[PDB]
Amino acid sequence: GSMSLQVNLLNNTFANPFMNAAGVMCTTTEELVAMTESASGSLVSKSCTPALREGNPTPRYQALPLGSINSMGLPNNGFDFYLAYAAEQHDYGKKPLFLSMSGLSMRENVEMCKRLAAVATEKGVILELNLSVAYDFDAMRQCLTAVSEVYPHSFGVKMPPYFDFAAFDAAAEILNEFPKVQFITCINSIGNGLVIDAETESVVIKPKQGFGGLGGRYVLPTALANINAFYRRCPGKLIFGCGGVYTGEDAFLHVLAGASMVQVGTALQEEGPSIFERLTSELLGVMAKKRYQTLDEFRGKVRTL
Amino acid sequence: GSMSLQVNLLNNTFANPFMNAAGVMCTTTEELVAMTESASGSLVSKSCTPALREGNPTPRYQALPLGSINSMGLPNNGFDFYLAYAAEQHDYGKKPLFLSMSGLSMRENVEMCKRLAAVATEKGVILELNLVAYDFDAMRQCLTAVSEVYPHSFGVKMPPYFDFAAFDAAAEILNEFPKVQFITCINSIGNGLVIDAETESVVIKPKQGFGGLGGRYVLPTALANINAFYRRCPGKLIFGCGGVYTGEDAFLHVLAGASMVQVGTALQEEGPSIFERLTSELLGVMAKKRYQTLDEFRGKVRTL
Ligand SMILES: Cc1cc2nc3c(=O)[nH]c(=O)nc-3n(C[C@H](O)[C@H](O)[C@H](O)COP(=O)(O)O)c2cc1C
Ligand SMILES: Cc1cc2nc3c(=O)[nH]c(=O)nc-3n(C[C@H](O)[C@H](O)[C@H](O)COP(=O)(O)O)c2cc1C
Repeated sequence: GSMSLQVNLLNNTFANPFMNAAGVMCTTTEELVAMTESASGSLVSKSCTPALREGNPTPRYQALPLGSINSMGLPNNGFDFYLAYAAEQHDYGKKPLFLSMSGLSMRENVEMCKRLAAVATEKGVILELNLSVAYDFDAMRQCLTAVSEVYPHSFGVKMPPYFDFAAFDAAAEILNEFPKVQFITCINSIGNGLVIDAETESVVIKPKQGFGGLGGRYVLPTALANINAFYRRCPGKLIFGCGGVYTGEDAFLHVLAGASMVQVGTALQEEGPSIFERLTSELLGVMAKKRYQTLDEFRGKVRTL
Repeated sequence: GSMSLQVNLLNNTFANPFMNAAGVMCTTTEELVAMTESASGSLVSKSCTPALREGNPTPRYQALPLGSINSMGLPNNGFDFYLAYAAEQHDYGKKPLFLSMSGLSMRENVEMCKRLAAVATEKGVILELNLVAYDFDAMRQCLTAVSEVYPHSFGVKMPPYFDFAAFDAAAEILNEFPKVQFITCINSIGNGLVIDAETESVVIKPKQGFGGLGGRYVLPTALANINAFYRRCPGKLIFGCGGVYTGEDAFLHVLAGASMVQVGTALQEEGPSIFERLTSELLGVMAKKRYQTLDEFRGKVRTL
């Protein structure tokens, strides 16, 4: 039987649902080019601030048997750099491009969005706004109101994980007020875990006394929960999954929970962009064994008891 | 060299830091007896409500490669039952006893505490109050209400927090209450969703498959919370809970700041015999590292 990983959304066609997670292998020109050349369906640029940032002292990332911990500190080449990539360099013939934005204040987001507008219009780059801010529902509302007010396009929002239905309801209520928010990416890292190495009797990253965001196998059930929670509560919007994807089977779970696109962080950091060839092959293999032809056939169809 | 896992706190001596996590293998008389007969340093009774509760429909617990997911729904024998165990049955000669309380309202906790007071005085049972803790005003009000009617030290079981603003706010509140002498970190990571790829379904019945996560999933979160409160509440002790399967895991809890170490998922899967293994393993770890007592490394995790 004929089978396809194609995704159609945001006025774009994607060969497959896979892309990098913001922050992973998408900071430099070489990384952005490598992502574009890869088998991924899309890519997103490193979350940017108005000016270049060095980020936190090293070590600031550690791979772990069950995932990763990091406190990168937003090291990035600055907004001008990513805007120029989107405007002059990216080959839109190959795949669509998302640009991740993480201003350190409302003002910074407003000023960057005003400049992004023209490039989105002319080239088709799509904004993923990083709110992970989102544990303060008032700050989240203010951020979104400001961006919505000045940015004349649809966009998406990258969310931190929530852990109770009251939070899911409060966040969904806010997101649903903004028609321009067309996708929601669930999730950013599980915040402020602490990895201790028994051998060294020490933490494993330098910033913040060793506290850092968790990714990888640790976060998969939390990611699936958030994907599904917002899938249910925001029926007018698309959900992008992010968290714990190492295999085609993991990706299948994201889609079953409601994901349209599937982002890959920790596993990509460890394996490099060749991972996308493996993931597409594996996801097709999973669909073959389960007798599915397209993603629409099972997206959001997780069975409850 | 002579080693010791002894812990001394709240006017009690504990043979070792290990105990069950509230909710795991401590609902029935049979379970409470088995925990008392085990090699554990202590035990805590199932979180209780004023009256018995049947809990949520089954399946409501599932063991997983990396831990567990559950939505039990507070199935418990009711406060009178656990009070009677504490008052009339428990052999305090064997080990100290904690009683976990989880009223569904502030008034319920107040009324239970008024009655617990006399038994705490007479027999020495220690309250672990299951916290409402994502709402700091509510938490302060609850602790005020309980403190007013309960003339003893007690501890609080906390959900995990995920940022320093929350660690700071929670710590500030707990520090307002001198009667709160220990903080247990952590309860489950809330409302995860496990999906079985084979069945294309969730694995528990209540709440559309959403449930609390325990086990390997939660260890770095538990360590973070243990250490965050260890640092911010220097006048209190911290009890660790989350992701303990081995003596090495316990070693990490203690390095982060834990005095007692609670075992949930791993105990559910292995039974009370786990405590013999854990005491043996922790002593092995300590011998390899040349530590004789837990005081020598409690809270001493090195930062970079
Ligand atoms: C080294 C590193 C850098 C990251 N940078 C960003 C970032 O700039 N913006 C962002 O929204 N998320 C960032 N994240 C979070 C990832 O996008 C992703 O949400 C998280 O790692 C969970 O996915 P995973 O389990 O596939 O790693 C970063 C994660 C890592 C490990
Ligand atoms: C089946 C089950 C029942 C539980 N019941 C309670 C409870 O009644 N009160 C409570 O404070 N925590 C309860 N918990 C949470 C545990 O006490 C513990 O905080 C959590 O499982 C993390 O520890 P672990 O990683 O060792 O499982 C329960 C956990 C499980 C799996």
